[PDB]
Amino acid sequence: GKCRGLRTARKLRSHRRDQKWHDKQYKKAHLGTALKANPFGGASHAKGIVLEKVGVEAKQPNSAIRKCVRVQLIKNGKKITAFVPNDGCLNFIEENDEVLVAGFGRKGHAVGDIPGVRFKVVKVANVSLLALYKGKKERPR
Amino acid sequence: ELSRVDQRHRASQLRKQKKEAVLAEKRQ
Amino acid sequence: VRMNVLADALKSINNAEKRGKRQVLIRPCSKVIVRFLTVMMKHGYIGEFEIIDDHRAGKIVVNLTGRLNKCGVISPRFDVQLKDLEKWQNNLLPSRQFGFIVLTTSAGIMDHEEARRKHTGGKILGFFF
Amino acid sequence: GRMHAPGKGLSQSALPYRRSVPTWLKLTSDDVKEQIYKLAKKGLTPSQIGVILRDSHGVAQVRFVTGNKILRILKSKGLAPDLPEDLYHLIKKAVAVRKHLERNRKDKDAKFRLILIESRIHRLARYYKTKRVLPPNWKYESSTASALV
RNA sequence: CGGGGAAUCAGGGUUCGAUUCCGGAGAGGGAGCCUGAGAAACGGCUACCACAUCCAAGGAAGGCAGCAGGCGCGCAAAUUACCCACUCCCGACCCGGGGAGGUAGUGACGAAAAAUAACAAUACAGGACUCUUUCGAGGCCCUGUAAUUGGAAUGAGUCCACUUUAAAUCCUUUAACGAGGAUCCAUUGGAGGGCAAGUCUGGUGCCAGCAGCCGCGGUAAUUCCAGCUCCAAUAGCGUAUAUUAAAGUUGCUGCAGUUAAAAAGCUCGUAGUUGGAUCUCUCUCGGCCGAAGCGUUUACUUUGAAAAAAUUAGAGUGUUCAAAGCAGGCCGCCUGGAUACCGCAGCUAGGAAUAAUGGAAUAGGACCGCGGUUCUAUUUUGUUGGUUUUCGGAACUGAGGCCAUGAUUAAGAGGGACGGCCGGGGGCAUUCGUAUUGCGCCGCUAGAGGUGAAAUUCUUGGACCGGCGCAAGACGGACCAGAGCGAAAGCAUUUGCCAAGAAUGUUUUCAUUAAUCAAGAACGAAAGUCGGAGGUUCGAAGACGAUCAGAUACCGUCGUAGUUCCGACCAUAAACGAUGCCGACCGGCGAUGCGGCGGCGUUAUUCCCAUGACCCGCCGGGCAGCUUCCGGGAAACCAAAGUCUUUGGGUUCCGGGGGGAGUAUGGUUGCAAAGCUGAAACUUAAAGGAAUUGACGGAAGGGCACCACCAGG
RNA sequence: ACGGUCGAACUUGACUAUCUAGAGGAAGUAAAAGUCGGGUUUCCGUAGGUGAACCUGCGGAAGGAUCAUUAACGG
Repeated sequence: GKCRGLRTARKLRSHRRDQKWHDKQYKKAHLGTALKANPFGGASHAKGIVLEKVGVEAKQPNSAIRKCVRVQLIKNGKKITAFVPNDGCLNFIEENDEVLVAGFGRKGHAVGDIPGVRFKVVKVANVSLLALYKGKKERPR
Repeated sequence: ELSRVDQRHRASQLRKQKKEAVLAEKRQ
Repeated sequence: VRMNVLADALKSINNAEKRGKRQVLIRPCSKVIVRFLTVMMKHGYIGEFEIIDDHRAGKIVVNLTGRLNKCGVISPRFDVQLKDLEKWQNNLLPSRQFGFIVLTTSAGIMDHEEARRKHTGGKILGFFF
Repeated sequence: GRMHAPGKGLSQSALPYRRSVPTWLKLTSDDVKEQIYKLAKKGLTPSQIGVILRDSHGVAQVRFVTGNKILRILKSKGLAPDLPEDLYHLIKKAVAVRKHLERNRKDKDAKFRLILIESRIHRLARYYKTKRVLPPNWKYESSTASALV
């Protein structure tokens, strides 16, 4: 079993940290290899340039084409794919456009039908997609 | 990346390149 | 090997109480075991016993009254201060009305209530209820 | 259980409660002590002396009659050996196993049992060094062991 | 950067702390200085390095990680405002100065208070009290629909003035104006489940899309897009990300390791951790007390004094309440501005259980007196020079008396002895047995082999078969068991030799010498690799023969490495009980193996006495079995996988959803093969474990039928 | 000005680490309906067969469905 002596403190804490390294979330947070593979680089949001528009095919039980965008982030040059949520909202996006992107909700994990998309478009040309969709504001170019 | 001083050297190199691009664009 | 003879004695008492028996033989004997049984006897929990005095470590046969639910040891014998006795009696005891932390202090082996009365702390030995 | 075996046996002596010398034993402590002295002069370990005294002379326990145990009497008069009895027997056994392994090289079990005997020798040597019975510079070495016996 | 501290939290904990208080460091990077009480100072100097300003081209001048401000960077952060009035600081100083600091501006970081309407009369509508058999009849409240009315109260704003202040602004105080629903109009998300609230209507038709997850959408969509309605919070509400609780999914409290992820092949062993009983204050100096030693030293526990404020907790106090603040209250007085907590380490004084440790066993041991040797007394030899004053104090010593003189007992802990045994335990030599193969000779025959059939192959030069022999290497059957031995891998012909070993027996000896073990070390099936020997059988590779719409595994003949021995390597197995070791307790029963004990009897042709073989019991350690509603468990089941939320005997290894992957890389070992250690990106909503029914069987048995057959029309 | 001291930094080779242009090679992807077309109970470790899978050899497991017989042995 466990050691329960009055002098077993360093054995307990050493075994604790060694088996702490076997925790998946702990190893994601503390090893520092997931943070450098993360394109946002420990940021809630990133801002990039639209490279192209992509139709991503939905996974097996669902049949749909999800309108996504290949973006290159400004601060590190990495390339990501971001989902444009509502219907007709890809038409508000043009090529070589300035776009604010956030994660999609599962912390770097792909969500739902879309294979390999962790990000969603929040703002297009420094105006929100919500205000464009609801028709509150107009978009410059 | 490793080697804190070499990481700082890489950051300084990227700073120099981006600043050179900025000054090249602004003076025109 | 056999370490902590108090743990063996308390486990034997618990196991034969759970079985419904009337007498328990526990070997070896010690002063700590006799003091623990004296404390546990004064609260009417166990009954009265004989120390079979062989020339080795003795034996004890203790009568059993059906009033015991659980008698137990705490290993290791942690240091308990009066500021920390409330947490121990919250952790180990089923209720605030009954149950007993036995502890050894420089005033002797006693209960947590007598330790509060005499304003002493010590090292924890057990609990019974 | 055993130190180096899987066995957990119960073969051992059981002294009685009675520590008093039996009334039929008409031997004083001095007679038993001189008997121990002459048996040691014949040359016997205290186990052998105790067995001879128990079997033939009717002495149930030496320390119940004389008050003192055999090796302390031998040390007090001065016939105790320099190395203890059990350590001597272990070293002798190790020497015999080493001789067998010198004769027979492929005997792996003899090597294994020799390793166990050396472990017991080192344990006893450490214990005797703690009790200042052996000198602190004492050591068991592979080559010069048969010289000690 | 470190602390004070912060978020979260039952208890334990996890995480944060660049950030106004304390400490440190540095002014683009390094380096060297001057002045000075104080600097290796940068709103000082001198260089070099990197930047960069003005040039008349010789020269000159730089340092916002101060306040504003700008560029750049980014997901990410405010005015090139006013004042030294408050707080303080500097100076030669009541006077001057302060982008310290204060005041405004920006400010949905965050926190506190708090509008968006209330009421009355009527028309319906409920629920009550009284009277009535009931229906009903009323004077009692309540509710909204009010496509019904009615005046009253208002703050938002507009805006004189006072108050505030350095001057203002704001707040407060106040004239005047300012409210009927088309207004002075409240949003953000959602309505299948989790999770509160529509099977509404229209549109779309696996599209567009929704959907954290499960899922919805392929023509009746409770899920998309809208309308209506409804639900939650509400001046706020979404979303992304870091973190905390949920997570007893990191487990000290408090998890797991038979079958679900998981115990090392096995043993030894160092560090580490843990470790059986046992033992109930005084002699000298000073006024019954103070000083001096303590007492083996600790660990523990209680107390005391030190631990900055702020923050936390908390006392008082109507900031109009509150968050706050440290103020305030009474007719010049009365007052407050407490207190608690503040690990650990360090002090300090009591307690002595628990846990370490010690004091006498070559007795150069305690307590007393009896003497010597050496070094010394700082005063009594009025003043002295003195050889001597005496006395008293330290260390080495010789006997003596004295102590009840001095050794807890002997663990259902361990080691070592001794005894009679016991076993496929190991090593070496030796003995035997058959079978197979090869060979020789003799006999008689045309077949023999192999297969489901064949074929390849051998063969009248005489195969196969039968007999007599010889040799070679292999292997030790049946006896052989739920029997035994060994740490495991494993171990079976005779005899001899060699050293081991368990168990049992002992009124033997030692006396804690122990358990589990990082590092390290021996052994480790088969296969495989190096050298030598030998090759009977078998036999991976390989060569043939068969077999088929498409067969290249199966089958048969031959056969190489190997299989065997010796010496070196390798260290892997479903190396299994898919179950760490040591210790304790909790039901029962009789078989077996070894040892011991007690026995009435049968047998060694009745045995003359013990001894062997049986028979009946008992004890100890074993290999196992049966039985049980002991208790557990997801269960199958398990006397342990029990004594677990009534959770702590000691200790080692080791798991944390499925894959990538025991892979890459690095290190290390190895001749090699490979062994040990061992990731990440990325991907996934599952994978798994136990049980429970039985569509369907190309599963099997039966029965029935001229809408089935047989014999026929 | 010689000398000493502290010492920025400069030059040369090695060890490197990072930033930044590249002829070429090997690829994959979107566009061409263009041309031709039976065996296995389930495994483990090692070795061979073309790498893996799979098969075979050697040694191991069950994590694989036990019916029937068994009291005499003395003359």
